[PDB]
Amino acid sequence: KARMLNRIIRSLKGGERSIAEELRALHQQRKEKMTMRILGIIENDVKTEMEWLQNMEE
Amino acid sequence: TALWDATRKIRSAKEAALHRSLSHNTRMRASADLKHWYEEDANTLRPLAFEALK
Amino acid sequence: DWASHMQRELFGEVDPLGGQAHKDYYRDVTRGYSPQYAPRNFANGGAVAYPHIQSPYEYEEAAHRRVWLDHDVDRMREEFTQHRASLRSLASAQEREELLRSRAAEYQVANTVHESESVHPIQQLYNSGGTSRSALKQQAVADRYSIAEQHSPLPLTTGVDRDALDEAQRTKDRILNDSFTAENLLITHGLREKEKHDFTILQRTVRIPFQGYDMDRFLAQQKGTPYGAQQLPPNVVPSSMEEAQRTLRGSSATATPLVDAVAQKVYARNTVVDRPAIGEQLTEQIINIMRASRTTAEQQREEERAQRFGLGRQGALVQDGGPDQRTLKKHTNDERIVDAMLFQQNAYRKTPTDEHWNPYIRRSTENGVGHLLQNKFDIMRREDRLSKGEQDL
Amino acid sequence: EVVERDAALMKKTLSSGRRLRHRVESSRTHRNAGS
Amino acid sequence: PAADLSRTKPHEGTGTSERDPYIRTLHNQR
Amino acid sequence: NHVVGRAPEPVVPHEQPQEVLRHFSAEERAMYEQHVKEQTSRQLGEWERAM
Amino acid sequence: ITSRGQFNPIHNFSYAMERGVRARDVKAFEKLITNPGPLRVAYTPDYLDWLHRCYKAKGTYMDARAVAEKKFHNLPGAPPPGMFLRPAHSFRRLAGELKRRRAQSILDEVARAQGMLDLFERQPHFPAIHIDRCSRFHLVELFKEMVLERSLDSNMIWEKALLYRAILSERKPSYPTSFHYIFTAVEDTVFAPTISTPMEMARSSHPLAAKCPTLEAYYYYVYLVKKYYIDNAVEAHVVLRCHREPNAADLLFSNPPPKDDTEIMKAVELLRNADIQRGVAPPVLPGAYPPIDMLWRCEENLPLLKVLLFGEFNLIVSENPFVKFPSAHGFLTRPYSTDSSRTLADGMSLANVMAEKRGHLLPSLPRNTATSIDARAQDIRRLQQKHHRDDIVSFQKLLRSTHAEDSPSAFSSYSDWSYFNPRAVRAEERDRLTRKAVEALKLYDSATNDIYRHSFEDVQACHTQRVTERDRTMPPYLPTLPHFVAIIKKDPHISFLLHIGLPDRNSSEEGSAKHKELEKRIYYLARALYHTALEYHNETVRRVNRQKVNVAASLLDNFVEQEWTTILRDKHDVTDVTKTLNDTQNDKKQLARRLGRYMLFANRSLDDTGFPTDARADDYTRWMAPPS
Amino acid sequence: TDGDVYMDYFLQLLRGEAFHQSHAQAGLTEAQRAIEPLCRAHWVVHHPGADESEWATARRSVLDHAMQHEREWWFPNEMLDVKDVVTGSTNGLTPQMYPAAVRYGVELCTVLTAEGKFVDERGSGLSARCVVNGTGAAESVVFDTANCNGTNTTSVEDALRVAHGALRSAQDRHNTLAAFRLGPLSKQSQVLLFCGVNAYEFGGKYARTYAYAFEKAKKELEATAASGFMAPSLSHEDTERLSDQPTTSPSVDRFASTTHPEQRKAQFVPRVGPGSTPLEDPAADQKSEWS
Amino acid sequence: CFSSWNDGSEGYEWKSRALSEKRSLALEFLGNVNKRVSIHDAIRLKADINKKAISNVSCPSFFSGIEGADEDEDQSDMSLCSLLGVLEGEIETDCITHLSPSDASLLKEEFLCDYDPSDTKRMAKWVNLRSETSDYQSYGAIPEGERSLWSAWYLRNIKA
Amino acid sequence: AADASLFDPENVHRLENAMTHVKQVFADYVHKKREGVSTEAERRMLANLTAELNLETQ
Repeated sequence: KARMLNRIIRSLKGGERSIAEELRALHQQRKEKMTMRILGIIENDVKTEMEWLQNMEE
Repeated sequence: TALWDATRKIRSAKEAALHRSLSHNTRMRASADLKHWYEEDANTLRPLAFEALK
Repeated sequence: DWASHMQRELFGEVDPLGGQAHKDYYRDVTRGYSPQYAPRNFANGGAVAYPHIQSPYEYEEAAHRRVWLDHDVDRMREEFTQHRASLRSLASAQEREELLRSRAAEYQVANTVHESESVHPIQQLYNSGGTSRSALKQQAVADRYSIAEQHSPLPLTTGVDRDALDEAQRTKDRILNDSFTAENLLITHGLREKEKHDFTILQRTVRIPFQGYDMDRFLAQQKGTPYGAQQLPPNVVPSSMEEAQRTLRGSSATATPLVDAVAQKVYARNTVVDRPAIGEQLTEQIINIMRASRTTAEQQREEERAQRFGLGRQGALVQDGGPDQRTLKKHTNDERIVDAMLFQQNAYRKTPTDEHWNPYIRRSTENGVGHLLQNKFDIMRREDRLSKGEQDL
Repeated sequence: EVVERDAALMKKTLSSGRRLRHRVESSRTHRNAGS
Repeated sequence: PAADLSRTKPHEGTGTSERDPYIRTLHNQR
Repeated sequence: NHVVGRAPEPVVPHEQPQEVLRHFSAEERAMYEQHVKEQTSRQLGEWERAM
Repeated sequence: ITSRGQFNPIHNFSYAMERGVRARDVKAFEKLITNPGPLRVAYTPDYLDWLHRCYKAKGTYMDARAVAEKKFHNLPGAPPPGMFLRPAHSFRRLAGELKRRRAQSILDEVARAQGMLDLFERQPHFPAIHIDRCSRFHLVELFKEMVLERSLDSNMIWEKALLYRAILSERKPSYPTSFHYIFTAVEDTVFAPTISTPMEMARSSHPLAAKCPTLEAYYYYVYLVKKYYIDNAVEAHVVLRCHREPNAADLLFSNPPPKDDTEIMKAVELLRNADIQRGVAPPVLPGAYPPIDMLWRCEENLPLLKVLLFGEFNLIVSENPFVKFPSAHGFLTRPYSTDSSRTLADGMSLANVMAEKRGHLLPSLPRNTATSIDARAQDIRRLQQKHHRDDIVSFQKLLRSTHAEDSPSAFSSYSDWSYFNPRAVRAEERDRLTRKAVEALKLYDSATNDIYRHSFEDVQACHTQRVTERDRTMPPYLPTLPHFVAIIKKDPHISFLLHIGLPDRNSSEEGSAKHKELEKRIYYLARALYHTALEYHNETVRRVNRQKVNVAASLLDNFVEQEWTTILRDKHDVTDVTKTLNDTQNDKKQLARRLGRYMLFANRSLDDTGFPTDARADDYTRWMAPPS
Repeated sequence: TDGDVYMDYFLQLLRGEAFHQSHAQAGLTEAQRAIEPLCRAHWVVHHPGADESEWATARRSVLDHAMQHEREWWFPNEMLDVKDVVTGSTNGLTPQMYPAAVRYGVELCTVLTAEGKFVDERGSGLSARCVVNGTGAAESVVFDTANCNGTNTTSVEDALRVAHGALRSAQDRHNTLAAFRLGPLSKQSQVLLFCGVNAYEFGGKYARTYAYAFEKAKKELEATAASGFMAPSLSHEDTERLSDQPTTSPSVDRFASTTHPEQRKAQFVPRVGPGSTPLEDPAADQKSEWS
Repeated sequence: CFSSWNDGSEGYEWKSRALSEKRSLALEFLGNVNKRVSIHDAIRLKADINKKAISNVSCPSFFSGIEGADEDEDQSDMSLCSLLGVLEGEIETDCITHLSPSDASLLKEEFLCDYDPSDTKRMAKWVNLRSETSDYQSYGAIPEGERSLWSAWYLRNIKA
Repeated sequence: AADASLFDPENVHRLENAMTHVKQVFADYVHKKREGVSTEAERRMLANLTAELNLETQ
């Protein structure tokens, strides 16, 4: 967070189009992060359910 | 070319004799198998070039 | 340059990698045990770009290929020792390099590598995402057996003996018969027409697809053929290194012959076991292990077949109410069911054409056209039509 | 009888066990010997 | 799970794909 | 505008995907590569001769 | 048969066992394992106790076999649990026992050869060997048998010998007692003041002085050892292989920072200041060297040859020099694929690579597709960078795991150890030995069914069930490669091309080339058909093998149709008389025309026998559809 | 135990060819050494009466030629060769695999090709060399004229004669190669078949059945030849006499209750064929055999 | 697929699997009496090793922006402070357009806000996220009439 | 405006179906990641499903 955001901000602050593409890339990264957290909660639920089912089978 | 033509004639004669036997036989025809038409093809019949000398 | 380096490595009497546990180099079992370049491609996704063997028959083909080429490698090694003597007598680096490149050109070592011939963008991507032709030229450790098969007569025996072919035929017949009787049991249960009924009831919810106003244009766009319509496949995540290596290893592990597998296993264990053996004792242990493995495999196959088809009596042999007391369950396999279906098919059948007295039965094309065919003229006509693509008469 | 005999003859090969292996201190410039 | 190497009647099929439908609606004549 | 006067995409009969190319052996892989190379070369040569 | 951690024996005590020699205690066993001659070998305690256990097991088996002979839980002479023993003086039993003896002899020879290769590969099982009880003849024989044979370069032998002497002298204090005898040869090694003669002249030299190369080269190698902390033969080999290349600043750069050149020069000068007194009582790369023929002929370099043999057969320690010289790994062995892509980061664009591969005759890569290609290429580079770290550590771990022990056929392989060994075997002789061992095992297993027999009543019940040709015999059309070759080559067009269609192979070189290509394609198609027939019952394998069949048949049919068109169009007749006399009788053109259309092998319905199927076309296509 | 080297063992190792090979033996590879007896036998059969000098003066040449060109015959074929003569018939070969073995052998010999050369002994010293595919045909026949002197006066008949001689030599070479390839398997199969008749349909209690079947097949073939090469009906419906139909012929009925219906059925429940026609016992007009 | 998730008749492959697994779990919980046993040491050890094996796995996910940030990784913490003076010469004299308030809020969220397990709970709450085992783990939620073979009690929470 | 596809119903039930499908595929992937069996099909299914899930999360 300290490196990527600072680097892109300071590099593309001068150019308006560069800052716009930086903003759209940041939006893409945020969407990827949200998808990753959805996958994380899905993974946790799957792990819990599968462990419970394995215990029931055992 | 002449030797190849003669060998072709010999093989065709043997295979034609096989075809005549298969078409005239009905007891084998009772078995609904196409295999018998290809089993003893014109390569494994009794007259063999590599057994000609013996 | 790469060809000269490969020829020098082939000349050398040492391992090109020095026995080092190098990445993306696989000690293939089919290719003897010499290392081969097997990079883990990520364009396809964590996939090792190396052939995956399927059959112990392919394993034996490779082994007998090495046996056949054993003559070539001996004379080739004699030539290699002559060339090494010439190199030792040589003292100039330029002369050594020129001799190496000339020998490489003569031995066709640069033909050992195989380049991906592709023009389609996706096919080009699947190979040039990672290791391109430059990487193929660089990591191109050659093999003496590869050079031998570059110029050698092609073997025809395939190395499978009479016993191996007998076992292969027996297991092929067993698998085919078991699959056929399983399918007949499924049909007798009637789940096939249940599938047809499910398709019929699924057709209610369907709707007419959109073939497009220009149907040819729409079909081409779906195929991705027109200009600019190419869509790259999704970038699948690569697997773990352990899984990627494990699939490739198991490919050959499940294709190894029983004798070789047990011999390798016992020789590996002999160092660690508390009672090591040497010579005749090891041979006896190998023979006993092989016999036990064979009989256990036979027992396991018979037991799994019996379990799947419900073979054997259901409990006590001598019951008060008769020795035959079967309890049929819905949609379950049973020996009585199999016997009944076989009886219905061929109760008093003397020939397959027993009921062919009537033309309607005789001309049926369910089983095949073998009975319908009766002369070589018709057979040749049918095969010609099939080869030309037109419908068989 | 044959099943029992085969099991008795094959149990030792099925369970062979392990033995302790002697370890030698690996020197940087050579390999130490032993007796 | 349609079985392989199976002889089907000409009026129907396994149903795996379009080329092998459950019920063949196309005639085999000319 | 950019497609005028260009050869059609060379289509090799019985093109195979990676799922079966991995099962293809080394000699089989060499045969497949030789086949696709010959097909592409002959199709491009035919188009050049026609043009 | 050898694994990565095998313990192939090197001693033959079967002769002593058959003559009655029995080692009773540890002293007796050591006296057995002693070698009373040249080339003494030191072992490891684990190898020694393994050999002792093997010897005890051999003794117990020999006495059990003697007990069985006297009789002539279960002794070796006992039958299998469900078999019976034939009379001793019977033809079947005698042949079976002869096969047993042959197979066991072959297995013993294979084990001895594997042990010899293991010993000369310098594996950890044999920590060291010594040549103290060796003469000049034995030393020269060892030199010729190992160093000269396995060395492509003559000058590299001199470099290796001088480096071995330098590193041994530098590491002299840290050595066991048995390594003292080589220092006598180290001191006896003679060098020539070659540079002294030009200064005196300002160039007559003694032949004995010319035989030894020089002393400044030895000083240069001492400088190299001081610079790169050389302490073993593997690192000596690496730094000697990759020091002539003009990259030693970075290629040979060690992981620890190398010592300062001024410090190394000071050390070399102090060593020379001591050496001049002893004799009375950054250096450039070394120059030319006298020939190795002079090396092994003259005895002036005899101590140098002895120390070269000592260094070649010692100083081999199981450690990877790449942890010390990380950059030299790429030069010594093939670099990693990820590192190859990192080096060729300046590969321009993947779209440009595709364009240059496709050529100018095709449309120039629509922009959206080019952008997608570039994005995918960058993603692949990112994946390679991410997985490079994990792949290296995981690959090493998997080799030394319980899975390798469980399935040694695939995971376990010789010459796959973590450490580097410059004298590793080519893995071809070991493959041949494994082949001999497995064929001996097959012969022994064949003989074990001949030694013993089944019950007479069992074979009687077996014979009551007769074998009939109708349904109790294997079909004559079992799938074999010659079986699938014959059906293809008996085709009229194939036979025509093979015999008379193509130009004569012996007369025409291009005819020979065409014949070779035709045979190659025919063999490919036949092999594909054979594999398909063998794996016919397995659905997925059948599908992929049928795809192989399609490819091979398409290739063969393309070649056949090309050749047929060429032989039809090659109407090279100078005069009309030649045309008329060719048409007068059956010539090649008319015989080719009489055959008719050539049926393509791709459009055929062969299945499991090479014969056209009796099933309908729809069923056959459903069976031979490409896998999903 | 004392550490003494065995004199007999040392002498045996010294005399063994393994440690130090002779120069002549060093040239031959392992495969050539393994196939040397077969090549020597096939050489002495073509050169009736051969001494060690004349065999050894060309052993290397014949072995190199055999390995380079005709490798298939000499190289051990697991399907064909036998390891042990004593147990080749019993363990080496099995009754089920014998027809498969002979079919494999004949197909392999059919596809394998041999070579033969002839030199004219009259007039010009022209020579011809030709290859034979094993079916009797030839893939390549050529003449060498470099050895011929400066005459070029030979006629067509001389070239035809030398080509015929080369063809005869190639045919004899291929026949001998096939004989050497198929010899041991054929002999082991012969002894196996001769001594295992009791494990067959033509040996023991069923030999009489086989002979009766053979005689009746001969009679039926003669009858078919008499009756216009059209076989008599499987069920003897064309026989004029009820005493001429065989006992095994399908003409004789087997149903119980040959009079009362509803009991002349093969299975438990009566069945119908295509549509609703009867199946258990058809009528004469129903069992039409058109075409 | 995107078109296989809309509420309709498409997605049969996973819809039938979901219904079948729900019914199988219900039948195992209700009818299967063999799986009513007091646990012992073997069961405890097997459960422990299964839990460890399940835990050691990780979810596969590849994201272009995340990997692009990871490529840069760490360069320097005082780099921003050093470059402030460097950009003082140029960027200050150059006009800079103000960002959208939504983007300003996004920057504030990305820096100040950190992911929390409470946030994960809220994310799993604003979606229904009905657990496959919630009904079986609840207390006294299974009526006697509804615990039958053909009673569709496990499907009661399905809503279009 | 009248385009039906334009409306894009933003209802959580599509996300629910996506979650159920990815849960099933993830459970199969985890189960196959235990017995040393290739997961190429599971990974490509996950790639497609997570692309469509990224669209849904956007």
